[PDB]
Amino acid sequence: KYDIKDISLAPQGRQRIEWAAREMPVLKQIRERFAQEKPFAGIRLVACCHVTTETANLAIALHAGGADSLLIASNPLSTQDDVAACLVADYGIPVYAIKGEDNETYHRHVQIALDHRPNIIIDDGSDVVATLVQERQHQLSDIIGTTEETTTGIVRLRAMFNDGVLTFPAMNVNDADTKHFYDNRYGTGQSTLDGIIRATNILLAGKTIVVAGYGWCGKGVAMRAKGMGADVIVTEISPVPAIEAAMDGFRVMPMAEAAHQGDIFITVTGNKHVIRPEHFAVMKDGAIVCNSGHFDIEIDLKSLKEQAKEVKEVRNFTEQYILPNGKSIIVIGEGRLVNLAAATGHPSAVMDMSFANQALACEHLVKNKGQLEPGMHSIPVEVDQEIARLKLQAMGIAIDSLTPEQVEYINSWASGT
Amino acid sequence: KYDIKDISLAPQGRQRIEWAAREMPVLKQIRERFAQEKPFAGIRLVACCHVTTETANLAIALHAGGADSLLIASNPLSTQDDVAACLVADYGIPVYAIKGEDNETYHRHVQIALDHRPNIIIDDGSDVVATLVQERQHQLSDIIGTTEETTTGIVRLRAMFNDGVLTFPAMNVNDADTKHFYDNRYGTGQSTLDGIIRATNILLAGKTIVVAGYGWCGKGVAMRAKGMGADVIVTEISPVPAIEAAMDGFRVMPMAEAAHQGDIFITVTGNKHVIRPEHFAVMKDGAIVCNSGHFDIEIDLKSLKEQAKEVKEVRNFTEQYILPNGKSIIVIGEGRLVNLAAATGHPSAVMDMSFANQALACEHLVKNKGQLEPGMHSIPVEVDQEIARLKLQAMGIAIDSLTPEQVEYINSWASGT
Amino acid sequence: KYDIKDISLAPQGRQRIEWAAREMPVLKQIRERFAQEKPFAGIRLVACCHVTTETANLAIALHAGGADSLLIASNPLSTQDDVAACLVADYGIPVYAIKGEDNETYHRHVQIALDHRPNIIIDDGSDVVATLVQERQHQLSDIIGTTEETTTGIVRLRAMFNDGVLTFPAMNVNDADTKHFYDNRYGTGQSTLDGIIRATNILLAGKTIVVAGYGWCGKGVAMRAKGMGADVIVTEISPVPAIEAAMDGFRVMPMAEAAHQGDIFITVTGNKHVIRPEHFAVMKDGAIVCNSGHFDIEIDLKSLKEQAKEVKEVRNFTEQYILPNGKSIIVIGEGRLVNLAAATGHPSAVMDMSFANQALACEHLVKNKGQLEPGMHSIPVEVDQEIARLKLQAMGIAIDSLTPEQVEYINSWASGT
Amino acid sequence: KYDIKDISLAPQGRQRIEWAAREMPVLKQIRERFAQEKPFAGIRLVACCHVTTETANLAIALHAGGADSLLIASNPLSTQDDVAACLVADYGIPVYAIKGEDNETYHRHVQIALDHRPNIIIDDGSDVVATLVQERQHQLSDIIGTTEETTTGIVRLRAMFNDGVLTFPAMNVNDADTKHFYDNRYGTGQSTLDGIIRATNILLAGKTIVVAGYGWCGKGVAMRAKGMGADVIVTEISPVPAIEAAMDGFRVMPMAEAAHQGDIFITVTGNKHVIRPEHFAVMKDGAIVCNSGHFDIEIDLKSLKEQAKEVKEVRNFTEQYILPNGKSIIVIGEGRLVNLAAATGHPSAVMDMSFANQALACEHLVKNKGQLEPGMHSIPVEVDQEIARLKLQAMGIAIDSLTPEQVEYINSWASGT
Ligand SMILES: NC(=O)c1ccc[n+]([C@@H]2O[C@H](COP(=O)([O-])OP(=O)(O)OC[C@H]3O[C@@H](n4cnc5c(N)ncnc54)[C@H](O)[C@@H]3O)[C@@H](O)[C@H]2O)c1
Ligand SMILES: NC(=O)c1ccc[n+]([C@@H]2O[C@H](COP(=O)([O-])OP(=O)(O)OC[C@H]3O[C@@H](n4cnc5c(N)ncnc54)[C@H](O)[C@@H]3O)[C@@H](O)[C@H]2O)c1
Ligand SMILES: NC(=O)c1ccc[n+]([C@@H]2O[C@H](COP(=O)([O-])OP(=O)(O)OC[C@H]3O[C@@H](n4cnc5c(N)ncnc54)[C@H](O)[C@@H]3O)[C@@H](O)[C@H]2O)c1
Ligand SMILES: NC(=O)c1ccc[n+]([C@@H]2O[C@H](COP(=O)([O-])OP(=O)(O)OC[C@H]3O[C@@H](n4cnc5c(N)ncnc54)[C@H](O)[C@@H]3O)[C@@H](O)[C@H]2O)c1
Ligand SMILES: Nc1ncnc2c1ncn2[C@@H]1O[C@H](CO)[C@@H](O)[C@H]1O
Ligand SMILES: Nc1ncnc2c1ncn2[C@@H]1O[C@H](CO)[C@@H](O)[C@H]1O
Ligand SMILES: Nc1ncnc2c1ncn2[C@@H]1O[C@H](CO)[C@@H](O)[C@H]1O
Ligand SMILES: Nc1ncnc2c1ncn2[C@@H]1O[C@H](CO)[C@@H](O)[C@H]1O
Ligand SMILES: [Cl-]
Ligand SMILES: [Cl-]
Ligand SMILES: [Cl-]
Ligand SMILES: [Cl-]
Ligand SMILES: [Rb+]
Ligand SMILES: [Rb+]
Ligand SMILES: [Rb+]
Ligand SMILES: [Rb+]
Ligand SMILES: [Rb+]
Ligand SMILES: [Rb+]
Repeated sequence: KYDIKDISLAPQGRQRIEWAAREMPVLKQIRERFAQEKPFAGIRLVACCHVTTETANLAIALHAGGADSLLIASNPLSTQDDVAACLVADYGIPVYAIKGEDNETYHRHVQIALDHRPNIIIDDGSDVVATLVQERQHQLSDIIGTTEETTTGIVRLRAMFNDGVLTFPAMNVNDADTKHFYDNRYGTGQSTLDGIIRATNILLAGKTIVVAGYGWCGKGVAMRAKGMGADVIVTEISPVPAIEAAMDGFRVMPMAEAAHQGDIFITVTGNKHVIRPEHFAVMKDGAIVCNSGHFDIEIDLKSLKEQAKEVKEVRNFTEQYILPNGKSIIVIGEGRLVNLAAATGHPSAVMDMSFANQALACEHLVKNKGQLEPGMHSIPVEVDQEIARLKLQAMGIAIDSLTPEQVEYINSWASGT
Repeated sequence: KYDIKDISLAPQGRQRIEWAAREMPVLKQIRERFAQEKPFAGIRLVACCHVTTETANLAIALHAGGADSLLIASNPLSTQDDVAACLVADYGIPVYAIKGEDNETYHRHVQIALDHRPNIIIDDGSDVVATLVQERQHQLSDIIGTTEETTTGIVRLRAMFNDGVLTFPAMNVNDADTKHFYDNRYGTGQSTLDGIIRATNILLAGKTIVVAGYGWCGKGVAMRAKGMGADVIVTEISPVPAIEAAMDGFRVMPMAEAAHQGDIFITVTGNKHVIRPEHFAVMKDGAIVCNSGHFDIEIDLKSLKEQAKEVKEVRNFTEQYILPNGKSIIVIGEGRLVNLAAATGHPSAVMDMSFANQALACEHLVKNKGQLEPGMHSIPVEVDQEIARLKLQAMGIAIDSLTPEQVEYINSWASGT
Repeated sequence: KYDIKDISLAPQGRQRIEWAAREMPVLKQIRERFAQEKPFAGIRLVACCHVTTETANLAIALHAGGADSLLIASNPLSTQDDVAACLVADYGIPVYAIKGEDNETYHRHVQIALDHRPNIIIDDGSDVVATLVQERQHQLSDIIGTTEETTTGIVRLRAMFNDGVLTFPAMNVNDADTKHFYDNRYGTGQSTLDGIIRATNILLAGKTIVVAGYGWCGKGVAMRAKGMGADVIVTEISPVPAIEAAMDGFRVMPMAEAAHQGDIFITVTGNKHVIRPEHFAVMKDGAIVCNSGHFDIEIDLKSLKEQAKEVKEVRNFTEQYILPNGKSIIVIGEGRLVNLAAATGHPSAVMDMSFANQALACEHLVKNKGQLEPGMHSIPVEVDQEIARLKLQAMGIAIDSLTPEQVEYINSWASGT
Repeated sequence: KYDIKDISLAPQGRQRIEWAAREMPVLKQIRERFAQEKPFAGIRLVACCHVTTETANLAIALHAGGADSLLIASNPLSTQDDVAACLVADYGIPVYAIKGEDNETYHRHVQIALDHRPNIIIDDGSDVVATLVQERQHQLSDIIGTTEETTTGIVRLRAMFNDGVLTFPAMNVNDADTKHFYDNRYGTGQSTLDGIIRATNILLAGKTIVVAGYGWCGKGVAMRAKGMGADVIVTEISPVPAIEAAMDGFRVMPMAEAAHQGDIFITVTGNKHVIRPEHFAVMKDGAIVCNSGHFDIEIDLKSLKEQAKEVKEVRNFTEQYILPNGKSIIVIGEGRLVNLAAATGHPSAVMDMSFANQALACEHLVKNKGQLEPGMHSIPVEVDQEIARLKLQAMGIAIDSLTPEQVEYINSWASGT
């Protein structure tokens, strides 16, 4: 069966899935090869992803490859109910995902997914893989391998490995070049600001925007905030990215110093409680806080709730916390991934590459069944490079190639002066 | 002895060396530790570097550490004669380097350097190390290790390794994070445009500027060309950087298509004959070509000379090649590293980090004498990270550090939802 | 009476009106004074504006001042039905505005508005003023004066004046410094991209975006498109803005050349048939065209409809036209101003200044009745400057002030050598 | 006679003058017409300009037109001695200009220039016109008219007019669209940074740069500082440019707040004592201060000299002031316009338009002698626009032209619904 909001939304989901496919040409080619080669024939698969038009196109590709797939939501607020309905009604793919579902429903959906007895698990944040290892030790004989879509998930997998419980292959999709160089940076840079603006309609120009973290996501958010006319502050914990942010023209300072100055705060660290009650207490009246890291725990909303004398919903996706002194803190999307909670996530152009990696990583797991060491594996270089070749070609961009003499010069070392 | 232009220039060199030191605080701390610990006592050292105020401060640091050093020019056009004179007259460091010296003088200087019988060779482009391996097999028992400053040199060292002749440790200074993330990118981005403008006084705004290569240097040049108002075209041979350039807002195309459009061409590829006679023949009348890769071979100037009916020097560092149809091609700095030939190279702020790596790499070689495998070694992570910590501190920038609970969250994998 | 979609939407409208007011502090101050001084007591007023949360705050300020106002939509597609419901239900202000109303309904609303016998007309695009002068010459004795919000309307007023029929005072709100320096530039720059992204979810980075016109709006749209990673082409008819665009780093060319290259076309010229059938014929398959000028006539959609062999809606606000050769053209918002048709228009921060100018322009007409010549009048400098001073204060920015010594220097001509 | 440093520099001057002419095609066209029509036959002319390769091309165009010209320096530090030598030796044009001349020599040169009894005075900063009106009332019958190149001079002319002593026509060259939209913005933006970098070699990326003034010059300097990776602070006295700076992404604050934060200070206000002792007192150790306004009086250097306990030159164009508390302030170019004092001023591409305006303004004064009122006159629109059309053509850029149908639409007011 399935567990969705409204199956009558399927026609609208189909229209939007097909619209998104227009900028997923790499995944389309993979789908067309999968439909002939059937790499997943006889394989059961669980996907824990954001239920978007882009994930739909991925599920359609795995289905064309023969996968017996079950899809559940990676986050209660990111689900697109029309997409869920189209996958069920048009493709017969079980989806357990309702926008705005409560925590008990999420956890029940994880339990249903694990009862599918998957041979492959595609995860986004590593919730299902962690539950599998914790609660389903008897099922590990089913697992051919897993994949992980996002940075937070890769961190949890390293913790599982160092703890000694990562006893199967896990594909590091997030760290492929054609994943986090584009998705994490250019995707999050546009879609994060998109979610902020759809929720608040705020003018970004002239605002001070504090970006916590200057990794791939932070670089993208800061770059686009700057492009929209914001004054950008960056916080960090490591010196190499801090120097980069300064040489990119941004102010770098500790969060305790930024807290007095920011009009908008955006967390993209992967870590817990980056924005804290001692920061809330000194923020400007009306400061906006939101999160684009995988988990809402980057903002200590539990503490905010007890500092505040009152909380009100003042717009879709927008809560106003009023403190005893009468100042307000605005929270978007209850601290959930603001690009997916208040908008539609990354454009399909970058998910084409992220989800091409997902599809080919699953294929890599199956074709190497019984042959991979336990632990984390990076995406093979030749796969990563081929995705980039196909994407560049699909964008209509042509580049150069070395001549035979240029190749010879590379291998000569006596040639200098 | 020494071989320099004019030792009466020493006072001016000293003034300029001390000016440059103001933004080399990391190297100063290393120098002050070196002067007490004397890591290089009894060690002979050859440096093949650009003879600039920044290299001078490096040589002063090695001298304080006890090194018996001899300095020669990495390039005939990059030498600063006042610096050469100050090093000889004020520090007693033999310098063999005359701005504008001919090719025979360069090669004689290399021979003199190798007769110093160095135990350590600091190289920039790998000319001296290649000559050592080619011509001085009997001297290899002297070598404790070598270092290489630039990307072109790292490529030659890989070729030496694959050929089986890299029989000693070579430190990869260029690829340290605190080297090519800053020097290669932000340094070249500013200093390349600096050299173009000092040579030509051209307005960059409104010009089409073709950047060949989108590695660390190409990213920097394109970013600053854009910042100065230029329309930027990027050429490449690999899809991952080509997609980056497009998502950074630049036009990507093959050089044969760019050749018709560019007002200024800048090569930063590391490869041979990237700009070719078939490109010259279709360039706009008055197009400017220059090179910021280590070797002038990136532009096929030999072919340009035979296509042209006439060449004239029309300004300092500036040659006009007139073709039979009357169109002109402008070449800056005879195709040598335009930032160092027509200006003063990178700012000392980034060379602080590059040359801190050089100093600590030499120390690493000495303290591990007889203990390192032959071949290339990367800069130890703890060294690289400490340089970044000290530089950030010296720039007056403070950042955050994780709390104990944040560290615990990193190592928990069961914590999701 | 009134003519709206659904009065039950009033609670949501009220909430959204209050949210927008958070960044309209200058208009709030004006409303509070109007509440005390009642400058519009006994005055009947018609407003033809986009029926948005920002217009609602203006209407509430006019209401506080005693104006007997009637509001109609400036564009069938920009109306926010929840705003219309709140103005009727909560303030008792007659609104004639239904999102998506047909042309006959819009025209009927204009007739009903003129039947209100306004003393003041606030117009956005000059439709109501033109209908008054063409059809209601017998009502001109009612008119104290009118105001005009946008550049297209000013051009119409100019033609009326040159035609001898602008026989009453008309305030040029659009050309106030605190209107078109911010609204037209920074507001359109952000909200045009907002509309495009809400409609299509497209990644802007790496796309070629053609901006027709490099006036206040074109400068903002090109600036923000570039900030979002686009490759930007600008078209023009006048050399001064064309040179500016080039020195701002954009590619300038005739539309016939741009037509082959653009992925997205945005018209902001104020002129008719800037994109024509001969341009559609050479566009890439799937090129997107939209308009941010006041009237959709900037794109020759009538010819596109005749050219095309079929048209279908492929997403909300998004139509696909298929040409007889099978290539497709995507049109957003039926060519109506894409920021208001597919999103929510400008942020309230800039509309604060635009509509402060509207409020004080209406006050100016009433306070100076019988002392203003017929024809166009600019916003008094003292008013324009006070709006800027108050907005800068409300943004929390402090600046310097001239000293007596500096004033003396300005008035001194003999000094300086 | 003449008064120059060294006539033997003429060959180098000639070469550099010819090089600069490559991007002065509009002035070349004007010179060629002047050579034919001789508009200045019998006219005596004085030019007080920066003695640069660009001014030389203007002087050559006036010479071609028959003008009996005499040229003196506009600033003791901007003079290019090789240019002065070429104008004397090759063209026989009297030049009174020595780079680094003292104040008494500058004043003597102004007296010699007025002794030429000019009919036309071209001024840059209005010193010669002010000296004429103060000291040479008996010569006013000589004057056909004057021109003024820069914003400071316009302000002086305004004060003269308000004082009743501007009794002849004076052409406002600075405020022509093709002058201050490009020269003041794009030229100053690039050449100010050029001067700073030539003097100091400092890395701009990661520095905090304070720009005083957000007019045409301030907009350009802030834009290019940001493009080079700086963190940019803007100071102002008027709210309209202050809001613009904020929405352009810069931090706006009073100079007293900026004084603690800046690494580099750049004054472009046109006003006196913008940086004062109370600012020097709180600057970072080693802060750099420079001026790109016409007169050095924007920085209170006289007070700094009194405050300081010592001063020394630490590099070409670079002085270190040491305060009694041991902190140091670095001054570039003795506070004289840093683009011309430490580099070569604007690129010839923008001076092409500025000096085309100068040439045609002088022609306008002669052709309209006896028909111009005393007081200031703007450049005729037709002249301003033709300069733009010719420059855009010479840049190789093509744009569109209105059709008959579009013209009809502009003049139609009844249409649009
Ligand atoms: N919302 C989206 O669509 C989306 C897309 C990709 C990734 N993500 C998430 O975004 C987060 C960041 O991912 P990434 O790829 O940028 O990771 P990354 O590893 O490249 O960068 C994270 C950066 O944050 C810094 N940081 C860590 N703790 C910090 C703290 N307390 N304060 C300040 N800086 C701190 C780190 O030093 C590092 O530079 C992850 O949770 C990832 O799963 C979200
Ligand atoms: N002048 C300076 O001060 C300075 C500073 C640092 C490095 N360098 C030199 O600059 C060069 C580039 O170094 P880097 O660190 O950027 O290297 P890199 O390895 O990071 O990047 C080089 C890039 O050029 C591309 N490329 C190679 N051949 C090409 C071709 N024929 N056409 C187009 N693109 C091509 C490669 O794909 C790669 O992306 C080297 O020669 C290096 O030694 C100079
Ligand atoms: N959607 C919005 O919210 C919004 C906001 C403000 C203004 N507007 C509208 O935007 C339009 C432009 O306003 P503006 O203030 O930028 O006007 P403007 O007068 O400042 O600029 C218009 C520019 O377009 C150029 N142009 C004219 N015809 C052209 C053509 N055929 N091709 C190319 N360039 C051409 C002109 O040379 C000029 O530079 C008007 O219709 C105005 O009412 C819309
Ligand atoms: N060096 C060059 O090559 C060059 C080129 C053009 C102009 N200039 C000079 O630059 C100066 C500025 O010219 P412009 O065209 O930009 O003038 P402008 O009138 O366009 O702008 C001056 C700006 O400075 C602001 N301002 C005035 N006093 C101030 C103060 N005390 N603090 C902060 N801001 C203040 C004004 O509000 C205004 O916005 C003039 O002296 C002009 O002659 C120099
Ligand atoms: N449109 C989208 N559809 C599906 N997943 C998305 C979308 N946007 C972002 N994501 C993914 O969500 C992850 C964060 O949980 C990111 O790693 C990213 O790949
Ligand atoms: N100012 C400078 N002094 C010394 N070396 C430099 C300077 N600028 C650039 N370089 C170095 O020259 C190398 C290229 O040969 C680069 O790797 C870079 O580190
Ligand atoms: N949010 C908005 N509310 C009302 N009017 C708007 C809004 N956004 C843009 N406009 C106005 O619409 C006009 C174009 O019809 C512009 O002049 C602008 O002032
Ligand atoms: N290269 C140059 N040659 C001559 N005048 C210049 C140059 N650069 C700037 N100026 C002028 O100097 C004036 C300031 O004194 C500016 O108005 C500008 O037009
Ligand atoms: Cl494939
Ligand atoms: Cl150390
Ligand atoms: Cl008021
Ligand atoms: Cl002419
Ligand atoms: Rb080689
Ligand atoms: Rb965790
Ligand atoms: Rb049709
Ligand atoms: Rb003065
Ligand atoms: Rb003193
Ligand atoms: Rb019209």
